[PDB]
Amino acid sequence: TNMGLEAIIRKALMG
Amino acid sequence: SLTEIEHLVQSVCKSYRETCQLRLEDLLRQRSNIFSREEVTGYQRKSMWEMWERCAHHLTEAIQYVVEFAKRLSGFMELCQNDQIVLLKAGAMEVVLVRMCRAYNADNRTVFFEGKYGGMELFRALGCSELISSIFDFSHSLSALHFSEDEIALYTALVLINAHRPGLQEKRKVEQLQYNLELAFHHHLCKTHRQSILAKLPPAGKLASLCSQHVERLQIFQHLHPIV
Ligand SMILES: C[C@@H]1CC[C@@]2(OC1)O[C@H]1C[C@H]3[C@@H]4CC[C@H]5C[C@@H](O)CC[C@]5(C)[C@H]4C[C@@H](O)[C@]3(C)[C@H]1[C@@H]2C
Repeated sequence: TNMGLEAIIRKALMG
Repeated sequence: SLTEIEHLVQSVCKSYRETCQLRLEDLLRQRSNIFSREEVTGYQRKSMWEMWERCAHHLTEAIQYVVEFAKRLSGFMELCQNDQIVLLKAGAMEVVLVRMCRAYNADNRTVFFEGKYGGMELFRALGCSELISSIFDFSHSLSALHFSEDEIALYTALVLINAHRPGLQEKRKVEQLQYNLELAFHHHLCKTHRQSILAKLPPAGKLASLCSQHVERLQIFQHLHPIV
């Protein structure tokens, strides 16, 4: 549960 | 069927080959290309922020390529977005550090970093000698097991695809994906006589957390440092 990684991962999952 | 299990093994390997950033043969060919003392001193004289910024960009880039890996795995896109995010949050930095062993040379205790091989010394400006040492150790233990590409591709898939991560909405759908990979990995290990390797695997959860914490810290504090 780290919020930094979630942001990278969310951005990467699009497209 | 047997060929069906064989399909999934080669397809996980394909997905790994396509998303692993650098080819193993390139990495192996460049073992002789080592940073000079001068070049080591160049990295060491960088600011803590300069060096961290670079390494966090690399760590970030790595995580994105693990996402690309996950995207190509059989049933991953079919899970709800929440599950996709839960599996990758819990798993990706561990996958990154396992991938890292391929760029590690166990003969001279060096790693491929920005176009040349260098030792722990290169990373003095990070101010975390213990973390660097631990990561080199983990890499050393992994290299010793002399993974096939298949072993790494399948093992890293299993790092990601895990039905036990807190906060899944569709546990059953993850379980089927995990079982199918386990069945496939088990067959491959049996036929190669490699059943015992996964007993020998060094613990990776703690280390990955610390890498993840650092990544978070640099993004959190980026307005108190020069423009990226
Ligand atoms: C805390 C420190 C920060 C810097 C560093 O070590 C850990 O972070 C580590 C993360 C590594 C990458 C992980 C993914 C690998 C995929 C594999 O197919 C090919 C090599 C890749 C790209 C690795 C290269 C390596 O130099 C790294 C940037 C390490 C670096 C030395």
